Amino acid sequence: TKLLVSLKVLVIQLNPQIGQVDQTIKRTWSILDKVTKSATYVKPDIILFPEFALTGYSFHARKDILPYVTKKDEGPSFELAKSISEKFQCYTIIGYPEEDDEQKLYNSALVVNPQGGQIFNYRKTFLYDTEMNWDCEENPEGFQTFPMDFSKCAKLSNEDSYNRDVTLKASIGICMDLSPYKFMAPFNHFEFSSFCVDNNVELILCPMAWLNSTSITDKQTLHNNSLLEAAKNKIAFALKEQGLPLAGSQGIYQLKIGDSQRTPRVPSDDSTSEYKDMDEPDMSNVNYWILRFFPFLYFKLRINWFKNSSLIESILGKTRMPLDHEYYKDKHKLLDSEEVIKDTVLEKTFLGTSLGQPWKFQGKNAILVLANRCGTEDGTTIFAGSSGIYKFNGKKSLDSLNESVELLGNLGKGLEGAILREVQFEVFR
Repeated sequence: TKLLVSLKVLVIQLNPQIGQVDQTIKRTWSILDKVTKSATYVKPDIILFPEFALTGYSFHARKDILPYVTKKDEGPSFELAKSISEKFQCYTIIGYPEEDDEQKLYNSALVVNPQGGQIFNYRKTFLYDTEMNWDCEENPEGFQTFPMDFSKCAKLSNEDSYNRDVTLKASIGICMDLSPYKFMAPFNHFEFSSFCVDNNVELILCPMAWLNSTSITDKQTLHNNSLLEAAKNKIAFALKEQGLPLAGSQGIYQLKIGDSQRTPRVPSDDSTSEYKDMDEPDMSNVNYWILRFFPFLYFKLRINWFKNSSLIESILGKTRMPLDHEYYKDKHKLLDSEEVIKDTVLEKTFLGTSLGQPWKFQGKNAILVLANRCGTEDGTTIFAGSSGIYKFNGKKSLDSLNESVELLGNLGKGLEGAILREVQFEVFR
């Protein structure tokens, strides 16, 4: 029934800029070379890249992004992922701009197996403001799940070596997917992480292009020629004081290969959002990210929610996706009916509580992998970097101080690089 798993996870962090695709690919191979020659190197089972890993992110018009979109099985991103997976006998996931046969555009992440074949293609479900510039499409399928077959990565309790295979249940969420829909939905919906708990996902993968707080996100301040020129000054000063060009760091690689140094548990304040110390993570965003996975976190007040049955209506009333989403446009889908209660309903959760248990994830394990880009674009937007690997142990605050999540390691906020962690956990079969 119980099956211990050992998994080796490699995350790549990049600073891509528009019109530098070949230079970005070359720096990638440069990083991978330094990983192999590391003192404590081990062959990874899986490798994760950020959102739009090779192309840059801030496209202003459809005509600007068109020179870089590709098919899911064609182009520089696919060929790079194919070359990498065949060389390491591993899974590789990379974010890229996609075009289909009907000339429609998506923000996507493709999956390539250890045999060099593309087994999956996920499309972004919750869109960001920038996507509207080139008329990006929402995923018609909403959030999705897929299996991943790992070889010789598991063992029984009394066994001594990992000589057993294991198929894990995985899911990909891209950047905005972790946020409330359109920044208008209720915060406590936790759409993506709820989906992951409901469907019993064991491995969560998140390519990202997530912003540091000092970024300029104001409609009034970005459209006024006088306000914007004055607004950029702060950002321009922030990077000059770090001894970096406005576009941020490139070609100087931070490596954390095989070490077991874990990220310190720290609360958020008015200092943790500052763009300083490029080799250290943005702990404001790290705390925020953990918060968006609330259903996986231990919370004392759940027992009161369960005993008082104050969430039954929410659990039963909750739909699979937001009603105005692409999901229902072309989908299509109660205590009063004569229909019976299906297994699906008993798997449903809200705020981590199900109909049968106060905390559904209690006693389970799951691994979270975030690959976020670094650097800067347009002199207005600062990406937060800080890629990392996390473990939800499911044992008995709303940040990194919560010991039901383990912070296995993070990269810094401002440097390109890579981190490898050998992750141990357990599943039930």
